[PDB]
Amino acid sequence: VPFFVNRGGLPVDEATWERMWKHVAKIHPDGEKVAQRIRGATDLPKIPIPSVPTFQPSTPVPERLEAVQRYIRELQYNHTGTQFFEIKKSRPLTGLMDLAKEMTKEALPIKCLEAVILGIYLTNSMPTLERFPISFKTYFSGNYFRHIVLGVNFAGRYGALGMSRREDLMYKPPAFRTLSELVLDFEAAYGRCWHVLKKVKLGQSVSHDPHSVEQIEWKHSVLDVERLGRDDFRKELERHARDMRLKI
Amino acid sequence: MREIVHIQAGQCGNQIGAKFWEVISDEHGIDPSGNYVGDSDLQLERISVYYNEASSHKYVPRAILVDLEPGTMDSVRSGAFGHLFRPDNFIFGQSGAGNNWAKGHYTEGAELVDSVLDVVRKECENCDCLQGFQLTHSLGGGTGSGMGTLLISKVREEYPDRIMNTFSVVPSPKVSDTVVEPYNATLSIHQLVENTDETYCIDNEALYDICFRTLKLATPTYGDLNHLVSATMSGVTTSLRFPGQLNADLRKLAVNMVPFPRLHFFMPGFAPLTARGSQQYRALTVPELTQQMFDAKNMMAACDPRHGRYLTVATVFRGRMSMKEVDEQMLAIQSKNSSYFVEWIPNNVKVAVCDIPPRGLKMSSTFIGNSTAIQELFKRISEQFTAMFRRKAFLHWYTGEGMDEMEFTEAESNMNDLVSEYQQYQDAT
Amino acid sequence: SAQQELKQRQRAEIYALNRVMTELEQQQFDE
Amino acid sequence: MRECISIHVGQAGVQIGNACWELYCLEHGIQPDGQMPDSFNTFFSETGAGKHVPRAVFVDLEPTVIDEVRTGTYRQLFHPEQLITGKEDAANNYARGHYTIGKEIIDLVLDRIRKLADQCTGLQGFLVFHSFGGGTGSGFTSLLMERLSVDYGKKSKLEFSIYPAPQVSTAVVEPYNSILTTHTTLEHSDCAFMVDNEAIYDICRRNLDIERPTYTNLNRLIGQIVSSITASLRFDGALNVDLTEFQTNLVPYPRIHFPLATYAPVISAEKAYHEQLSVAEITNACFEPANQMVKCDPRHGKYMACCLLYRGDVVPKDVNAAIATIKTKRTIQFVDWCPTGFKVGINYQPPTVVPGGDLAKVQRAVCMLSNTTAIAEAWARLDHKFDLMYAKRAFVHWYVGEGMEEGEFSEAREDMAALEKDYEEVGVDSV
Amino acid sequence: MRECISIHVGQAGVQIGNACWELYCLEHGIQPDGQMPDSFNTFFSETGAGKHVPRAVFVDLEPTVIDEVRTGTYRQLFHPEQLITGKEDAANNYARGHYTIGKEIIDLVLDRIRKLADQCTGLQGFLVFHSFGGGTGSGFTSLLMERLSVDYGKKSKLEFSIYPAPQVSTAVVEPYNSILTTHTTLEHSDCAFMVDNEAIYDICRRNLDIERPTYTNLNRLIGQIVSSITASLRFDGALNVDLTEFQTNLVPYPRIHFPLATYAPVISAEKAYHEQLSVAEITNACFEPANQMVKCDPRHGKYMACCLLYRGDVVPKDVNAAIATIKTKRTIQFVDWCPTGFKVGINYQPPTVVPGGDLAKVQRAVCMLSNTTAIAEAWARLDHKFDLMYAKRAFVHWYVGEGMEEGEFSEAREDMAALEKDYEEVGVDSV
Ligand SMILES: Nc1nc2c(ncn2[C@@H]2O[C@H](COP(=O)(O)CP(=O)(O)OP(=O)(O)O)[C@@H](O)[C@H]2O)c(=O)[nH]1
Ligand SMILES: Nc1nc2c(ncn2[C@@H]2O[C@H](COP(=O)(O)OP(=O)(O)OP(=O)(O)O)[C@@H](O)[C@H]2O)c(=O)[nH]1
Ligand SMILES: Nc1nc2c(ncn2[C@@H]2O[C@H](COP(=O)(O)OP(=O)(O)OP(=O)(O)O)[C@@H](O)[C@H]2O)c(=O)[nH]1
Repeated sequence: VPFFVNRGGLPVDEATWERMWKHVAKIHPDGEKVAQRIRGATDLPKIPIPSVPTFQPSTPVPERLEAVQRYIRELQYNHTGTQFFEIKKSRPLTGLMDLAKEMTKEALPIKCLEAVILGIYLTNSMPTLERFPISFKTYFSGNYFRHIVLGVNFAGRYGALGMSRREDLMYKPPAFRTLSELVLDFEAAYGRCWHVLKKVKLGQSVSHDPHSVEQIEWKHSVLDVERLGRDDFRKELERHARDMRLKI
Repeated sequence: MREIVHIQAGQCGNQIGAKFWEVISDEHGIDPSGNYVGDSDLQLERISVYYNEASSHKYVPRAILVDLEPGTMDSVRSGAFGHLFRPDNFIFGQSGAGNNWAKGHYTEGAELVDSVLDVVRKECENCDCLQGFQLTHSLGGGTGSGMGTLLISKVREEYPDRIMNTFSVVPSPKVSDTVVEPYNATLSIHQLVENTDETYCIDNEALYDICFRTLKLATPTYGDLNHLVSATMSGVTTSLRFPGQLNADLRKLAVNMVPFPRLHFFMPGFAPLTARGSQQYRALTVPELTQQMFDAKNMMAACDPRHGRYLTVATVFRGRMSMKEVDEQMLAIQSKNSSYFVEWIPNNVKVAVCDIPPRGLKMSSTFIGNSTAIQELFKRISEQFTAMFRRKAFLHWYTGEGMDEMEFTEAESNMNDLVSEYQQYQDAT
Repeated sequence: SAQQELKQRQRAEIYALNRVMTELEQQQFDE
Repeated sequence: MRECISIHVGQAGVQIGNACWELYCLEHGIQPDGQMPDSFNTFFSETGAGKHVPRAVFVDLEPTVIDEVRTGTYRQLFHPEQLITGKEDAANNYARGHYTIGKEIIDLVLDRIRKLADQCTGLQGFLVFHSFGGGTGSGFTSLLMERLSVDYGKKSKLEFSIYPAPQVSTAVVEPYNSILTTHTTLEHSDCAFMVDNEAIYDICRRNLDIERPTYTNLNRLIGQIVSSITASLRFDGALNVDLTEFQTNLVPYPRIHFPLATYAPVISAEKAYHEQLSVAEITNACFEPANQMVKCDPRHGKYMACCLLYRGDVVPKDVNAAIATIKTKRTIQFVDWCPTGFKVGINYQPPTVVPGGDLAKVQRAVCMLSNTTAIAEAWARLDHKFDLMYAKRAFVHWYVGEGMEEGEFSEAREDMAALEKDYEEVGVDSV
Repeated sequence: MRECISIHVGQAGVQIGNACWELYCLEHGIQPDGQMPDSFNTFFSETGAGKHVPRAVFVDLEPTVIDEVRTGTYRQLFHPEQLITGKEDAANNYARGHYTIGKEIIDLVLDRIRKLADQCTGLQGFLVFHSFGGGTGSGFTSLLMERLSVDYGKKSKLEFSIYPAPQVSTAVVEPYNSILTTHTTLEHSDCAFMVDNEAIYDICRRNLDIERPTYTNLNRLIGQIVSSITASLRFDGALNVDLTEFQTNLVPYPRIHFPLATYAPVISAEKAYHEQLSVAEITNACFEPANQMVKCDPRHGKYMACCLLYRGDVVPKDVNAAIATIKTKRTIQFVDWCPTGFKVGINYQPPTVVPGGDLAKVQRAVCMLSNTTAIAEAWARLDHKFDLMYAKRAFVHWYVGEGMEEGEFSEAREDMAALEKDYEEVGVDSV
């Protein structure tokens, strides 16, 4: 459960790597019995390194975004509860986008957070596409978890990208009418997994220049779920859907 | 002062060289007797790139004229500039090889080429800092393709640091005046890859195409095609002789163009090219003439540059330019046909300007493209040569001399590896 | 620092690891 | 005392110095003959006959550039034993300026410095002038400034390099000859300025209202900045901004010596009357991303330590008052770990007019030198653009055949990326 | 202090300011060269050279209108950095003013305001000038008034909009681009005056005894109103009618900021001697329905709160005496819930004469700004006129193809009908 702040993903060291198999003695049911079939196995399944699809110029925006998700769905999303990278919020962009240059080369099991990063990195060749990050504050029984998506905008219509543990928080096709009902698909996704919502974090639109040094603004607006009106969720977030066009 | 001895091999190279020095003797204001009658002293301060001095105010061009065919010496000896050249430099044999390559390289050329290197070493001794050797010849012929490559492999043995230029007029499939043109062409290129470090594969089809379409002359009577390749021959070395805002030597071009040591085959191009009396007065304007300079019609090699992405491009301007308007236009060209350039060479269009135009214009700009669509120039010849080599026709005129039969199968593989090497980057990234 | 050996033997080690961890995170809630 | 010599390398080095020393002759009344018809001694070691030899050495390996200066105007001003000149251009090549040809003419240049560094009682520092666009400007300067810091350890050395633009480009091998330069200019240099050449076209088109500026319209705007940086050494005011003072008033670490220059005002003669050019307007114009002298947006990054250098009819009352607007109630965020602000470099002498007719006269100026962390996006191009070329091993054989080992590019990129990681390191304080 | 800039937009907006700034130079002695041969600083930020620069931002997306100003007379008065100019005219298309082309040139107009709003110690407010007749006057202003309300929240912003006339018309999409702009000016604006274009012909026909008036005989009368509204900020008297302690004498509710202007006297030169132009007839002329600036009859509706803004040689004795006849002994019925009456804006400065020869000089003048509910009859002739066109869905495909959602007309008509219900809501007190 507590993800680490380690460095040197490929190749791995001899300190962070040895605690991957001690942590599974608590949450995974076997713990040490799987070490004879994972660490104690010379033979292993050879999953290759898939490449990012270099799109031809006769491929428009929504055909590319499925081909973007056709990369990240085959990226083997991680469940081990330990981060493999050096991803931070307060991080410069070229220190982060060049870390995404070490995502196609490394291609380790990744979590939901850097999928938002790689969703930005695999979308810089679409200047008509405007993106923005949205993080959720999900309420379990007394606890607060985070789920961050990447909301997109092409031809006026909305949509969102991202990865999670289940299918209902993944890629949304870019055909939604407004922005408020787009979050409602995530809100209906939280009703199935027995999740309550607390806050919706709106951020500034990420600038379309991959070689630049600025921090990514994730907290341009905060929408408290249980402590604000439902009409304000369809009006202030609708004006914020136009306010992202107001900066531009 | 960087120096370049200039070797007019062959006969067509001698035909374009008699119009090459006619450009330069006008460009420095040198009379046909050899004196100086120029007005501005900025053209006199550096003439030693292309000239010498006699014991007066009388200059003599650093030129070596080589042709097995005689009599065409007597054209330029009795032409408009017969009293300009050094008469000791006129080297010519007796017979004249009749469109043969083995004759002219093995048998006939070896009995003459030692007289040349006693002159090219005589001219290398009066030069302070030698830059390179230009030589202008016709590929596919007898002399300029068989004596020329013998002359290069003897020069590059003695000077492995000096640069080399080769303005080889390649053969064309539509305008061919020789039945053994696809034999002398494919034998020359194997001895042209390994020795020269930048050629200029001009063609004689696109020169005929320019004088009908672009220049719109009635009759291209060979005083134009031998002149139009002379303007883009002075245009490469117009920064060595004139103070520019941003100037480029021949070493600067060959360090900016070839990404690998085998890819030196450049299709040159010159602009502006008006009509004879219409566009030079009425229609054409002369800022941003790169739209003319990048067109498929205004090339020298008869190849379609849209059929293959450029590797590197050098545009040597000449006029009194304005370096924003040079470079802002140069970005707009690179962003327009952005699929027509190699990905892994970003910002490849080399600029270079000067301060003195040709006499009779205001601005002018050559263009030296190192395209990959030059593989279409070699896919025609290696189609025609492989057709005749099946029947093995016209082979006793080469195997009759001291040339083996396996030399052709070796020379075709050395060409087809080059077309395999040039196709290696058209599709990869 | 030799590569293609440590970065593929321990790369497929996690690939054999998360196959049960993917199944574990979807079996704790099926009620 | 307080002498300061300026060396010039490359085609960019002389063409700036042809118009840089054009400006100093107007800033001291010195004729083109060197014969003044007070204190010019920071730039002119005069002779007893009445002449004034400028303390500069022009270096180029190709003779076609200096012979313009050696024969046109200002041909009697310079000293003919100091215009060092090679024969081969070696151009667009780092190794041919650092190993092959530049190795030959170093012993004539470095000897000529010691024939000028032995006339200085107080030597403030060296002022190199080159471009990163290949040839001698990066090949020979990497050999020169490595050779100077051996013989002159405790001496400052400025660097007015012309960093290559992202889009506007001249050399094809332009990214290769800049990754090989920063391994030199990280160690041996000090406060290496890096102006760009595309960013002046975005200044000389809107701020200065002329169309299609030549290289004589950017090498005068680069001349005024080296004037007003060294305007403290030769005039009066409330300055105390000599080159050893503002050096460690600027750099926070030995690796963050890459500020950007910015001049203001640059308004043309037509709109010189339609705007009152007072000190609140002059500083507020000096912080625009459309007014910097490099292709970077400083709003994206954060300033570490600026250094304003005013000159002319200002007073420190409203200079310090107009600063507090820009200091506090703006969104140009400074870094957290230094709240002291920035140097103020008030000088008395107003800037002059070069008579070529480019920008009209004013009463105030500023050459702000911000050590922002927005230079990490200037190297973000060339860390990628060179790596895009080196992946296919293009153009390497023109360096590995000249003396350069093939592993040098794998060393230079490895160093220059760790610098960019180090530049983005000091941008954050709180967790 | 008390500076007040004025932005202009449209074919109407520059053509008014071409003749409005013609008037202010006469009201301060300013030459056409901007060089006065006291206190003008509410309209002129002067320079130290003796010049004067007007504080106005002439914008238009089409170049053919400002180039009349930029080439003829008054070409040296303005500043060339502020005459913002696009390339496409954005031909009568609100979506081409609010989404397509106006989005490109917003960041230059908004940048020029902060280069003028930072020279203002006391900023009274903004004075926009546009027409509701399509194009940039309605499309680009809706992208501008929405823009200024973010950066300048607590700041007044007047609006001298031209309303589309009922019968006289120029555009075909005049009713389309006026329902779309009132969704902007209902919220972001403040005291949006809406003069008409037909009603000034019926002043230039009978009150002014000229025939065939051009747009120069009609923009002089719209320049005199903006003169005597801002005659409190730059002259003396018994005023206290600055634009924030006057606009809270206007609005009873935040949605009723739509007064009408009315100027008096407008008597021609040949009729100037045959009438003693004194304050009894001068005040009674303002309430004639044949003397309003909008084609509407205020005898139909009821006034809420006027604002009589005098100027010239008056005294407050008979001002308060001539008011009481109009207040009580008349049938111009006020609304019941405000019995205090209206403001009084006595100023000392008499109005001047533009030398084009339109109206001779007088000694008194009014600009009464009545917040009557007779503007509801100026919208029922637009609510019906728009819905007659939208019922057949004509011309909608020139907006939905330009980046505008088709449901916005069903929102703008829904909004502006609820405003008309709200404007008629406060018309009755007792049952
Ligand atoms: N560019 C030009 N090429 C020419 C011209 N005249 C002929 N030729 C070209 O040159 C070719 C023939 O010239 P060559 O010098 O090769 C004939 P050869 O080598 O055998 O020497 P000689 O027999 O002494 O003439 C011919 O196929 C054409 O392609 C010309 O005027 N200009
Ligand atoms: N800003 C500016 N840059 C210049 C100027 N002149 C040349 N440059 C730059 O110089 C770069 C090319 O490098 P060079 O200065 O020619 O260095 P070099 O190769 O050693 O010089 P040569 O050997 O004589 O060719 C180009 O990228 C230009 O940007 C100038 O006048 N102003
Ligand atoms: N009162 C008045 N109205 C005018 C005058 N000139 C033009 N107009 C009005 O202004 C409108 C012209 O369009 P603009 O407001 O400038 O906006 P636009 O559609 O973009 O026009 P352009 O900028 O020229 O393309 C017309 O509907 C006229 O009614 C004038 O002099 N006085």
